[PDB]
Order: sequence, then structure tokens, then C-alpha cells
Amino acid sequence: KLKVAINGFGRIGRNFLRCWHGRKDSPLDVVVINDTGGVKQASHLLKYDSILGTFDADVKTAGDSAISVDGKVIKVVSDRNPVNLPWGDMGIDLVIEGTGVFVDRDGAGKHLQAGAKKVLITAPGKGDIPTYVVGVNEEGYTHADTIISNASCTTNCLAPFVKVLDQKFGIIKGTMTTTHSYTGDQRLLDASHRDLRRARAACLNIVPTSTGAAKAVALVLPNLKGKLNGIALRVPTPNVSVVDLVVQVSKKTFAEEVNAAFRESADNELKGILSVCDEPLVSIDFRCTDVSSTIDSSLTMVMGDDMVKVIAWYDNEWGYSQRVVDLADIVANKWQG
Amino acid sequence: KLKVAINGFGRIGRNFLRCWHGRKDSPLDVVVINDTGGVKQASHLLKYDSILGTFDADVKTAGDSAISVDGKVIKVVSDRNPVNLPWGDMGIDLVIEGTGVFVDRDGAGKHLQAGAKKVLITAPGKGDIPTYVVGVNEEGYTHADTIISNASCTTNCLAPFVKVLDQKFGIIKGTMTTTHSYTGDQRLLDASHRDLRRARAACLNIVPTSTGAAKAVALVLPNLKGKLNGIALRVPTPNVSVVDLVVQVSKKTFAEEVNAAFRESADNELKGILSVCDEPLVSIDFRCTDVSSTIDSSLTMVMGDDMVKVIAWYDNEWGYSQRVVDLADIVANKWQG
Amino acid sequence: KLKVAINGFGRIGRNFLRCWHGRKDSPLDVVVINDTGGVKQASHLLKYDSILGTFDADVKTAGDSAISVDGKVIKVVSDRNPVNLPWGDMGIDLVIEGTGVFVDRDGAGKHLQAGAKKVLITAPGKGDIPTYVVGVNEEGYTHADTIISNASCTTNCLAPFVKVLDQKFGIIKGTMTTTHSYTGDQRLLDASHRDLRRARAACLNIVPTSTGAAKAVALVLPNLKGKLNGIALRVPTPNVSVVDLVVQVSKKTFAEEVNAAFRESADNELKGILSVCDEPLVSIDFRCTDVSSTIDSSLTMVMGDDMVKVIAWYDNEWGYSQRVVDLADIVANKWQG
Amino acid sequence: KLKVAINGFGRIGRNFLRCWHGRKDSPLDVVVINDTGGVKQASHLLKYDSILGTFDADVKTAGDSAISVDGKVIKVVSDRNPVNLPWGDMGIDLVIEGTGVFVDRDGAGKHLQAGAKKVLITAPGKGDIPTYVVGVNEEGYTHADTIISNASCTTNCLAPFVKVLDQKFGIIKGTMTTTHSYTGDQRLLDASHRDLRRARAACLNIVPTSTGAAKAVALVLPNLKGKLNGIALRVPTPNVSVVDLVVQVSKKTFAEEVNAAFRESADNELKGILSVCDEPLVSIDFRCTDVSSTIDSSLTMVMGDDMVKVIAWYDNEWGYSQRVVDLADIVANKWQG
Ligand SMILES: NC(=O)C1=CN([C@@H]2O[C@@H](COP(=O)(O)OP(=O)(O)OC[C@@H]3O[C@H](n4cnc5c(N)ncnc54)[C@@H](OP(=O)(O)O)[C@@H]3O)[C@H](O)[C@@H]2O)C=CC1
Ligand SMILES: NC(=O)C1=CN([C@H]2O[C@@H](COP(=O)(O)OP(=O)(O)OC[C@@H]3O[C@H](n4cnc5c(N)ncnc54)[C@@H](OP(=O)(O)O)[C@@H]3O)[C@H](O)[C@@H]2O)C=CC1
Ligand SMILES: NC(=O)C1=CN([C@H]2O[C@@H](COP(=O)(O)OP(=O)(O)OC[C@@H]3O[C@H](n4cnc5c(N)ncnc54)[C@@H](OP(=O)(O)O)[C@@H]3O)[C@H](O)[C@@H]2O)C=CC1
Ligand SMILES: NC(=O)C1=CN([C@H]2O[C@@H](COP(=O)(O)OP(=O)(O)OC[C@@H]3O[C@H](n4cnc5c(N)ncnc54)[C@@H](OP(=O)(O)O)[C@@H]3O)[C@H](O)[C@@H]2O)C=CC1
Repeated sequence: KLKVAINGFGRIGRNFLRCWHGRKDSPLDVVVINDTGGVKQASHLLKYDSILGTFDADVKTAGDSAISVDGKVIKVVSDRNPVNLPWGDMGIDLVIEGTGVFVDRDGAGKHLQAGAKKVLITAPGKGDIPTYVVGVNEEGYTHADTIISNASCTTNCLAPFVKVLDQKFGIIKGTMTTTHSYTGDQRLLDASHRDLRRARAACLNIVPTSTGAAKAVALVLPNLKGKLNGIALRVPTPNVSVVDLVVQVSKKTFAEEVNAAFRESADNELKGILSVCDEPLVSIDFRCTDVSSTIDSSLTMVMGDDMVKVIAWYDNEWGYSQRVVDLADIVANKWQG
Repeated sequence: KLKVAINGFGRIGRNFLRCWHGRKDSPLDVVVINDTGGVKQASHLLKYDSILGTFDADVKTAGDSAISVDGKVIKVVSDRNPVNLPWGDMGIDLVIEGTGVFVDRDGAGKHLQAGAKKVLITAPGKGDIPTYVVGVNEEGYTHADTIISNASCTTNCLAPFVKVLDQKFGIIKGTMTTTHSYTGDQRLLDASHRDLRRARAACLNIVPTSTGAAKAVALVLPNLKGKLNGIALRVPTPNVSVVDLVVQVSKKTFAEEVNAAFRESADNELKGILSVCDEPLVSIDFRCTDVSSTIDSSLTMVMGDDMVKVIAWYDNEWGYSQRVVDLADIVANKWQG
Repeated sequence: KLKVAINGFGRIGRNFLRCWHGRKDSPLDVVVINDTGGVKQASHLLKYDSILGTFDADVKTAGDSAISVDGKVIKVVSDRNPVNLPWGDMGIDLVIEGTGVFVDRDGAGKHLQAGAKKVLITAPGKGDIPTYVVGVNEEGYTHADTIISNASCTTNCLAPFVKVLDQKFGIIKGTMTTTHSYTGDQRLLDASHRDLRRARAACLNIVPTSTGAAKAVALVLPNLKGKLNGIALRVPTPNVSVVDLVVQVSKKTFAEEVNAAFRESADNELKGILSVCDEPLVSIDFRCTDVSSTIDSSLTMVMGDDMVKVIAWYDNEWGYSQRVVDLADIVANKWQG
Repeated sequence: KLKVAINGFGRIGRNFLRCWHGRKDSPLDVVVINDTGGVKQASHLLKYDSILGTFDADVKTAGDSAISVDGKVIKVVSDRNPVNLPWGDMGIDLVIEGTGVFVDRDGAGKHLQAGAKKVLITAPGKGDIPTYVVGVNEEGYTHADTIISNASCTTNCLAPFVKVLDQKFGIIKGTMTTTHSYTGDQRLLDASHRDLRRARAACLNIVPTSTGAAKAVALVLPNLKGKLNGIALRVPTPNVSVVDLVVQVSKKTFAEEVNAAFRESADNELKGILSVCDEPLVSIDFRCTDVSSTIDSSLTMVMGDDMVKVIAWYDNEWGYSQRVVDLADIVANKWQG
């Protein structure tokens, strides 16, 4: 309904397309893809996926500049400079920025220069970019926002249950550590990053790094400003991560009561965003889960009556991509066109 | 002087022998190895190691029942039943119990049935077994102890710096999470295991599992009884782990002061046990670390002035094995003639 | 129909059940499972699988000899000694031997001693045990065989296209190497193993070992007796393997002719057993393929006009289990009764 | 004594420096490194290495544009365009091309435009570029060659023993498959790549791909022109690979005679280049071996008296780098000022 582009057909760009494809009566219309790798590459990697498996749909190249998914043709262009895009010419309403390189206003704005009406960054925005997490603060979105951010995968897993903890128990302060699957931003073998730790062979190490949620939860939950901080430990799994949150709360409590609080929200205001799992599972079991965060109930602990530790699972690729679709639906729903 | 026997030539048993081989003027004499796998196996796996690399020493079989390391002939026996071992006949003073199956008094005691004078379990002891962590409470060891425990790798990493935190700031309570390398106790592919999570493919998942390290810390640091708890996350790396500790302390502080407190101890009472690393390193850098615990200084955080988060690295196989040697050395030094 | 019992509820045992569950109008009725790990374990590991994903069926324990799959109750017993199994009492017609420890006549026979009418070993049989590979020599099966073998996963990948090569070009001699995913028989970390190479950390090494696929091929294709040999290279992937076969043929040929030969069989006598893939795919893309062998057409080479090199993919767990089901179906179809 | 510059401080670039550092009385003087990543990054990654371990040398940054190794300062520049490099200004005699992007004459020639006297590509050269393999055809090198190639890692493993096989038995034709560790050219997670197979998650798949090694082996051993071909299977190991070569020979033989032939050469003309291992080892055991190729003797087979299969290990990073140093040594030894 809404004319959508995908700038950056990588893990999130492709997960997004496949997430979108599975939705019924979607308001979005993905008409174009900017894949610097080309048509053959876009069709191949969309069909065959090391993490999601083979796409259950007819996918093929259509000519020299498009691909088709179950008959639907999707234009495919290739340009590293978004100021060279044909968004205006195509009448593109929303650009899904998934390249990871245009996360500030001047960068994402290049899409507007090219004629796109709006931009949704699949990552934290740098600068003065409205950030939103579905199930946490999306009601604050307004059609005037020309550039928005859907935050990070970790922020999407944390914020939902942090919101519950703060409302029910009141968070004085907390820390978080995410044991995170590796991502394309890491090097296969010891190379070159900025980040000397992400420069190291990712399938061989536990890699401490930069955390991507910590301040950002305060962005979507202002009451938490200056109350949280954390880090990330990248480990040798290709997908699915888990956050370990420890917080001192003002109201004394115990593990079972904390879990109960999560189940209540899970069955109500956070249905489809938060889930609570009582089974002794491991990361692989959470692949392709549509929720943003799944509490591992049996792992919840309370020390000294007010120090609560919570363990939550998240599919950083798929679960996050479903949220990108959700945020895109909101954009469409609140359109002033 | 101390005639030593290694029961269970596995990861720890082999790491132990190589750790011991590297010491100068050792008061220990490893005369025999109980390897149910045989002499060829013992010689081969001691020489070639997927984690430590090839042993820089002349290793070979010596007849049917021995092996030699740089000329030093060692005996090799094979019996799954410790009562039937020739410890008395051989005059064995101390047995390094590294099978992982004789961790209680009745089990480890079988070595005493057999004639050994003392047993040192390379793991937490079950029941009433004296537990010691070098650099924390080893001064409490007495020659009267027939059976002793060197705790777990995680306890050895945690205790040292927990001791420092408690002394300098006073720990009210806290929680810990160890992102741990897999170990032989896990299954390569989904297979039977009493622990339904450890039963799952170890190189494919992030596996949550219980840990006693929290309560064990209280064993060697009584002041901490009932103040800690935690869990473990087994991840797809073959060696080297990291502990994430969050504690509320009584004295307000900040990250750099906390890191300073650790360096002070590291340059003094905990020299050779605790180190503080200021480099942006990853898990493979810490292989073959003779200390028990290395603080990653740049990851230390303090929230709300009294919630301290510390990240510490540890080579669970080698570092721990150097501690086993250390404890053995203490046994030999306190032996009563 | 045909009261089937699964002995050994491991990778194959569970893949088998799931493969069977997916069949329509199956002549087989799986009524019992001997799982030494217990009911809870059986239900859990059948539901959650690190390789196949979460089973899309209602699986739960059935109060505690039993489990239920979509309402179908399956009895669960636990005994490491087959002679003590209630096969006779239950009227069990065919036992799927998937423990990997009862592969000879005396061992597998234990199931007959226990009352089972027939045994199907999910592996090469030791000694005089009729071996069959569907699509190659299954027409030779007779109800008189009390104990049969479905060969190995590599033999099931190799035989089908070797049969084609021998008929179409005539194999003078050849060699084979299978770059095989690791299996439960390997060790997670360096540990005891009769085979000093499989004793080594499986996810950290390229491990050369044995196979019997070569001589086993001769079993189902007599014309090939003494004409082939080979080895295996176990690598760090959890599932899916690939065979590299090099043979000198009597009739000069070229790569595309060879590929054509495979497509002819694939569309005819070997439909559902052999496939030919023209896509530039990788191992993960072949997960859950029902065929026994998939030729990677673009990799086919011919040197000196008569030295043919063929690369074929196979899902060693799933593809092989579909063959077990197939052979079981034949057993049922030829039952006297 | 030869002024050497390293272009592209990656896996090979760094392995090269470390190999060079370990040589005694080297005729090479590495005075500069072109690392687009910067000084801090060059120092760090040279010191800490996921595959080689921590560099046993004092490594630090020296100012804003150099690094020091045990006191020796090495200049560090940063430019992606070789024409702009200060080779002429610095008087650079030989440039080690390890970027992987300047492999043809026009590309590597950019270094000559920049003032360098000679270029050594650490990879197969494209077009008319003299290719050499130490121990095979290096005696053919002449100072007139402004741009030379040290071939590929697999070519360096294969050529040496292929040379023996051809001389001793006469190779009519053959095929080869290399089960190769992943390299930086692959993607960590499904991502864009001209090669649709190399685009797939490298630590999750058996990856089928190129090797010009077969035709390259022809380049250094003319007698083998048009007689060999092959492919590569990239697998989930970070370093160390193995080649499987099958060849029909004109002189009937047997496995032990073939192994003998390799030991003869290994103790004589190919000492330091080829080795023969009789131990049942796995890939990890061959890390950091200086030789180019190590035959795994117990794996050698001969079918039909003339079809020879040989398995050889090689450390693709380190062993190859040792050859780069050897070839650089030749350049210095044959310099004509
Ligand atoms: N790895 C192995 O086993 C072997 C590999 N190959 C060897 O040599 C290769 C190099 O691969 P390897 O050492 O593995 O890999 P790497 O990616 O780690 O090596 C060198 C690399 O050069 C880069 N570089 C790229 N473009 C430029 C440029 N324009 N100017 C300056 N520096 C540049 C790097 O930059 P950036 O940081 O942007 O990537 C990086 O450190 C060839 O491509 C070839 O195959 C051959 C033999 C053995
Ligand atoms: N991966 C996850 O779990 C999640 C990641 N983040 C993701 O959104 C990101 C994208 O990461 P992800 O999808 O993982 O990764 P990828 O590398 O796989 O995703 C997108 C990529 O964009 C590239 N690209 C780069 N520059 C341009 C350009 N100038 N014009 C057009 N296309 C371009 C690609 O090109 P090239 O081929 O040259 O690399 C590639 O397919 C942000 O960087 C962020 O973190 C957020 C949430 C979840
Ligand atoms: N791995 C680490 O990082 C550390 C582990 N723990 C280590 O100590 C353990 C040993 O683990 P680890 O060395 O890793 O493991 P491994 O399995 O490699 O070590 C010892 C093992 O003893 C076996 N063994 C078992 N039962 C007997 C028996 N009845 N008689 C004789 N030998 C026997 C072996 O036999 P079999 O061949 O049949 O398996 C094998 O070599 C405890 O169980 C504990 O946790 C503690 C600290 C550090
Ligand atoms: N995996 C593959 O790709 C294929 C494997 N093979 C296999 O069939 C095999 C089975 O291996 P796989 O399914 O991989 O592996 P697993 O280890 O997972 O399968 C079966 C296993 O049986 C065990 N078991 C062992 N001894 C007994 C006993 N005495 N009584 C009852 N149950 C027992 C188990 O017990 P415990 O819990 O103590 O280990 C476990 O679930 C053969 O050994 C063979 O190779 C053949 C074709 C394909």
C-alpha cells in the first residue's frame, strides 16, 4: 500500500523480506532492492540460507535487473551512493536502511535527497534520530519523523521486560551482559576492525565488545536514564543470543513472582513481543521465534530480596526483522499521504 | 619426593602433567598414571593436543606398561576400579583424582583402600571434603586431610577477586554468570545426559547449565555464605571461559577505583593468581594463562555507585591445572615425616 | 500394521521416528522405544532437535513408561541388555537396531532371543549379515533373513551412482574420500577412543579415519568386488556429508555425458534415491533432503577421458533414515503373514 | 640486507613477518608495511593472533606512523591505491603483495609505478606472470622478472610430491580435492560474493569452490600440462588443509613403495619442503609446520596397481608464508644491482 525499498540486502534485509512475505494482508509493498552484489546474488542468497534454510517459495532472477518471489517481481538496483538512488523516480515511500553504514542523519538523509519520503534504520541511529521499540514506546511515533530507528536486536529483547520490571518493581539500577551470536561485523579470521576485539576470529573466540542496548533502553524508557549499562560477549554461534540482566529493584520480591509478572504481560500488553518459556531449552530451539524476547523462567533468580537476575533469549536476525516489519506497518498505518 | 599418581588421564590429567613438567625444582614426582585407554593412547594424547599443541618434549611408549617424557619413565596402569590400584604396593603418597567420577568420600576413599596416603580431587568435592583455592584459603590446609578438593575452574577464577571486592568494599550480595567453553561432559550431538540441556549438541548451542561456583565461593570465603548464586552458559569454544560477576557492595565506588584495587592485589598478595589486563583482547589470547583469573579492566562497570560488574577471564584447563600443581606442592610442603 | 520397536533412541532412532511420522499410509506401526535415558528425555529430545529444529507435532510424556506424538502413545522401556527386552511379550515384528553396539549376529540376535521376529541394523553388519541399499539391491531381500543391514550413510550415497557409472561406463577401479560431518562416535574434546584420530576434538580438526563404504559397495554391487577403496575425513559440521569418488572407466567419456547419465537414472529407476543439482550450493542447503545422494553436476570432472571424478551430497542423518524407513516398508511388504 | 615492503598486513602478511622474524641471518630487511587499518591495529593484530597465539616479542606502536618489534622500527603507511605509495622515495627493492587484489600485471605493476623495483605476489598471478614453487622450479627465476608469483597454498602442497610421483612413476592423469580451512575470502554469515558458494556461512558449511591448483601445478611442472584438474571443499576449521590427489601412473606400484619414494625425496632434494608422517594425527597437529607438504603415509592407497591416492597436510597460512620468505630470499640472492 506503502511503497517500500530495501537498501542493503544482507542478513536483516533478507530476513525482513522473508518475514514480510509470511505476513497476511500486509500494508507494505516491497518494490525494490538495492543490492550491490547484483541480481543473481540477490536471488540466490534469498532462496538458500545457512540459518533459515531453503525459502519455501519460487525465487528466480527476472531479467537483468529484478527478481521474482512467487511471481511478484522486485526491482533490483545497485549503487553504494544513496544519493544516486532512483527513489524519487520510483515514488518510494519508505526505505529500510539495512546496510549498517548510513545510521546518522546526513547518511540516512541521502535517501531523502534521492527522493524517498521516509527512512527506517534497522539499527540504533546516531545523533538526533527518533528511536522506537515495538511494545515499548511505538505510540510516540509521528508521521513527521523523516528518519527513524528500530534500535538494536539486544535493545528489543531487553526493553520489553525491563519495562515490566520497572513498572512492577521499580528499577534502581542495573547491568546487562549479552552472550551474542557472531555477526557479519566480525572477522572470520584475525583482520581489520576499528574494534581490536571484533578483529579476532569470531568462530574461535569469546569476544567482549560494545553494547548496543545499554543507553538505548533509556531512549525508549526515559525513566531508566542513567540507570543501566552493559557489555556484550560475542560467541561462536551463527544466530540467536541471550541477555543476562541484573537489576536492584525498590520492591522486595522473589523469582516466581518476577516470572509471574512476565507471564501476565506476555498474555496481555506484550503478547507477541514477550514470551516466557518453562522448558529446559538451548539457543537452537529459539530460532525463528517471532517474539522479541523469551524469558527462560527456570533461570530467574533473586538475591537478597531485591537483586533480580533475568535470562532472555532472542533470535537477533528473525525476531528483530519481525519488529522491523511491525514498525514499517506502523509507518504505513500513520501515513499522512 | 612426593610420589604422585594421576588417576584419569583426561584434559586435566594431561594438562597437569604438562604443567608439572614445566616447573623447576618440583617437590613432586609423578611416577604412575592410571589410563584406562592404555599406553599407546596415553603417549599419543600427551604428545599431540588440539588445544595445547604438540608437546615440546620427547614422548614415547616404553614397553607395554610405561611411557617416557624426555627420558623420565612413568608407569601406566589401567583399572576403572580404584580399590584395585597398586598405590600401596608402589608407595604412592598423593593421587590426583581427575576422572570426574570419584568426587565423594566413598569414591575418592577407594584410593586410600588401595594404599594411597592422600587424594586431591581436581573438582568440587561432594559432602564433607575440605576445599581449597590457592590464593584464597590454602593456609587452612593441614596434613590431616586425607581427601581434599581444588574446587572448580570457575570457583578458582571467581574467589580471588571476590576476596578482594569483599575486603575493600564489602559484598552485600551478588550474582554470577559464566560464559564457559564446552567440556567433555557435554555431548557432541544430541544424546543422553541427566542434564537435558547438556545433552544438546555443544558446538551448535548456547547451553545454560547449573554451577556450584557461587556456593563454592562461600566454602573458601565464609563471609560470603548465602550472598551469591549464579549460572553457566556453555558456548562453542573448546577452552577458556569468562565470569561475569555483579555485586552490590556496601562502600560506594566507581569502575577505575575497583580496577585499581585489583591491580594492588595482583602486584602483591595475589601475584601469580590474579592479573589485570588493559588490552582489548578476546578469549583465544588468554590460552595458556598461568594465573587463575584475569580482570578485563575496560569492561568493569559500576551502576548506582554500589552495583559493581566485573568480567574475568580464565583458562579453565591450564590455569586450573597450574592451581592443581600448586595445591599438590602445598601438600608436599606440609607433609609430616 | 507391523509392530515396530526402535532400539536406541539416538540421532538415527529419532530421525527415523520423525521420517516415519512424515509418511502417508505407512505399513509400519512404531509401538515401543527402548531409550535407556528415560521417558522425559525421549520426549524432550524428540521435540527439540539442534539439527532438525523443533518437531511440528504435539509431543509429551504419557505418564511414565510412555510418550505421545499427536495423541499416538508409544511405550518406552529401558534396558541395555536386549535379551531382557519384552519383544516376545509385546509381539514385536521388527526391531530397528540403532544403538550401534549390536551389529553382529550374536549381538543383534539378542533381540530374537527376546522374542522379536526380525532385526534391521541401521549400520553395516559385522559378519554374515545380508546388507541392502534401496535403489541398488533391495530386490534381493527375502523374508527368511532374520537379521539385515541397511549399510552406512556413505554406502547409501555412493552405491546408487556407482551402480550407474558401472552400467554406463564400466568401472575398472577407483578410490573415494568422504568429507563427513562429525558424529556421536567422535569425542567433543581429546578423550579416549580406540581410534586415535577420532579421539581428537571433533569441532577443531579435520579427522582422517576409516570407512567401509568401499568394500560395502561391493556387497550390494558384486561386480565391484576388490575394485574400490577409500577413507573419510571427518570435519567440523554437524550434519550433511559429501563423497568424492574417482574411478577409471572402460568407456571414454566427458563430464557432461556423465552428468546426463545421472539425470537419466534420477528421473527413472533411481527416482527418489538419486538427484542431480545444478545450483552452486553448499552443505547446509542439503539438509533434510529425502534422497540418498545428490550429484553436484558442476563439480563433475573427467581427466584423460577415462578418469571420472564425482562429487555427491548426502544428509547422513535424515537421508539415511528415510532409507531405513524404506527398507522397513519392504520388510512389511514381503512379510509371510 | 634487501629493503622489503609488505602490502596488505593480513593473515599472510602477518604470518610472513612472523616467519621472517624467526629466521637467522636473513638477507631481508622489512622496513615498511602498508596497513590500511592503521598503526594501532597493525601492532595489535601482529601481537595477538587467534591461530598462532601471542607473538613472543616486544610489539608496540612507535608514534603515529610505525611499529616496533623487539626494538626494530617498521614504518606503517596507509593507502589503498599502490601508485601513491612511497616505494621509490623509500628505495623499496621488493614488495610482498598480500592484499589479494593486485594479482595481475596492471595491478601489481602499480607498485613499480610507485617506485618499487620488484613485486612478489603471495598468490597465483593472473596473466603472464612467472610462477614459482620452492623445491619445484625456483631455479628458473631470473632477476629480470619484475613481477613474480609464489602460487597458492594448495599448489605449494601438491607440486612437491606430484614432482616425485611424475619422476618415479609417470603421471598419465589425475584429479585432486582439497578439504581446505576457511579463509577471509569467505563470508562469516550468508552475504554477497561473486562465488555463490563462498557467499555462504563458512563455519556452518562444507563449501564447494575453486582451485586453479591443478592447472597451476601444471605451470611449475610443464610435463603435467593438461593432466590434472580438481576442486576445493572449504570446511569449518580456521587453518590447516589437506589435499587428496588421485593419479593413474604408467609404472605399476604399491602404497609402501610410493611412501618410500616420498621419504627418499624428503631426506634429500626436498628436505625442508616435503615431510612424511607415520603418526595417526589430525589437522591441528600440523599447525606451524615449516614444510609445504606432509604426506600422511598410512593413508596412501593404490588401487589396480596404477591408481595412486595420496593424502597430504599443509598449514596454508604458516607453511605458505615460510615459502614466501624462501622465495624472497632467492630474490635477494639473485639480485643484480
Ligand atoms: N590465507 C591463506 O592460507 C593463504 C592465502 N592466499 C594468499 O594471499 C592473499 C592474501 O590473503 P590473506 O593474507 O589470507 O588475507 P587477508 O584479508 O587477511 O590479507 C591481506 C589483507 O589486505 C587488505 N588490503 C586490501 N586491499 C588493499 C589495498 N587496496 N591497499 C592496501 N591493503 C589492502 C586488507 O585490507 P581490508 O582490511 O579492507 O580487507 C587485509 O589485512 C591472496 O588474496 C592469496 O590467496 C595464498 C596463500 C595462503
Ligand atoms: N544481524 C543481526 O542479528 C542484526 C543486526 N543489526 C542490523 O542492521 C545492520 C545491518 O547488518 P546485517 O543485516 O547483519 O548485515 P549484512 O552485511 O549482511 O547486511 C546488509 C549488507 O549491506 C551491504 N551494503 C553496504 N554498504 C552499502 C551501500 N553503500 N549501498 C547499498 N548496500 C550496502 C551489503 O554489502 P557488502 O556486500 O559490501 O557488505 C550487505 O548485504 C546494521 O549495521 C545493524 O546492526 C540489527 C539488528 C539485528
Ligand atoms: N575440563 C576443565 O576445564 C576442568 C574440569 N573440571 C575437572 O576434573 C574433572 C575431570 O574432567 P576433564 O579432565 O575435563 O575430563 P576428561 O574426560 O577428559 O578427564 C579424565 C577422564 O577419566 C576417565 N575415567 C573415568 N572413569 C574412570 C574410572 N572409573 N577409572 C579410571 N579413569 C576413569 C577417562 O575415561 P573415559 O575414557 O571412559 O571417559 C578420561 O581420560 C572432573 O570431573 C572436574 O570437573 C575441573 C576443572 C577444570
Ligand atoms: N549418525 C549418522 O549419520 C548415521 C549413523 N550410522 C548409524 O547407526 C548407529 C547408531 O548411531 P547414531 O544414531 O548416530 O547415534 P547415537 O549415539 O545418538 O544413537 C543411538 C544411541 O543408543 C545408545 N545405546 C547404546 N548402547 C545401548 C544398549 N546396550 N541398549 C540400548 N540403547 C543403547 C544410546 O545410549 P548411550 O546414551 O549410552 O550413548 C543413544 O540414544 C550405528 O552405530 C551407525 O553408524 C549409520 C547411518 C547414518
